[PDB]
Amino acid sequence: PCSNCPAGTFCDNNRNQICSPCPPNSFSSAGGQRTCDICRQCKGVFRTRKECSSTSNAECDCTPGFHCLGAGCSMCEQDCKQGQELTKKGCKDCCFGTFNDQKRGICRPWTNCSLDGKSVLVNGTKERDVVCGPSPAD
Amino acid sequence: GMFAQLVAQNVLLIDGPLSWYSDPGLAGVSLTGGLSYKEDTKELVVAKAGVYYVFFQLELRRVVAGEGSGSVSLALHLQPLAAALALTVDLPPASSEARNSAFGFQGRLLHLSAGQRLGVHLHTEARARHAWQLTQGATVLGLFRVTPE
Ligand SMILES: *[C@@H]1O[C@H](CO)[C@@H](O)[C@H](O)[C@H]1NC(C)=O
Repeated sequence: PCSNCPAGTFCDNNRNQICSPCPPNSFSSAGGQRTCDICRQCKGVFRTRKECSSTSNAECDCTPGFHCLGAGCSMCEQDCKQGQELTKKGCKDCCFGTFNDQKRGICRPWTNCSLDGKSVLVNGTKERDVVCGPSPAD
Repeated sequence: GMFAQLVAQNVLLIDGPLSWYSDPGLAGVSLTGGLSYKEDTKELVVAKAGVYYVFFQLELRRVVAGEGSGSVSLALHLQPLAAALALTVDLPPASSEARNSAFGFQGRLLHLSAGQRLGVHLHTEARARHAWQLTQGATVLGLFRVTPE
């Protein structure tokens, strides 16, 4: 019986089974729910993307300078530093043979001096890139 | 009958009393006759005196990967009468293993007066007070009667 009322409403088993609007902060997204579920609050590192509505639950982004990590944005990881690439659930430290210098930069392979006819003056690392140059010709 | 359950309204970690959702029709809250929640001082009132079983729930999640540690303490203070209920949850530090969750449960029989006001104060001592928040809907102060009537 209490089933016929749509999303955004519930039926209380007090107040004789009737359908009523949801409490000020709450949502019901489906069917004959006996209760309006609590809206997610986005605070701290979280910023509210979609505000709380009776039909749809709220969604949380993170603070500028951060990024979401996890399924429903369960965590917030600080934007990774040089020599780091976001691994989609975790931030690896670059990769062996590659480099990234940037806040948000993606780790990219080193410059190849063999194709330019020169040789490595300074070998590369995670943070910096190979700088080529002539060999010890003197 | 006589019983109640309230879901904590608060999310972040800040010292001082906790707000609660008293409205039936919310997910996990139940409020029956003889018990009202005062939205001014954030303390629910038990009209009829007796012996009650009061249980405590605290669940915390790590919202920032790599930061946070310390302890988060919860205490249930009796207004008209120092700590009737004590639950101290520890937050693990960031390690190779991932522990993002911390939980605790406390309960015991309490004798409540007529018009006794009950409230929960949150006091947390942590390294980074951020990076750890209360899980929404998982923090609950329950009550149900024992003494017959
Ligand atoms: C640069 O470092 C890599 C990583 O160990 C190494 O394999 C490579 O031989 C180095 N370059 C040269 C010219 O030795």
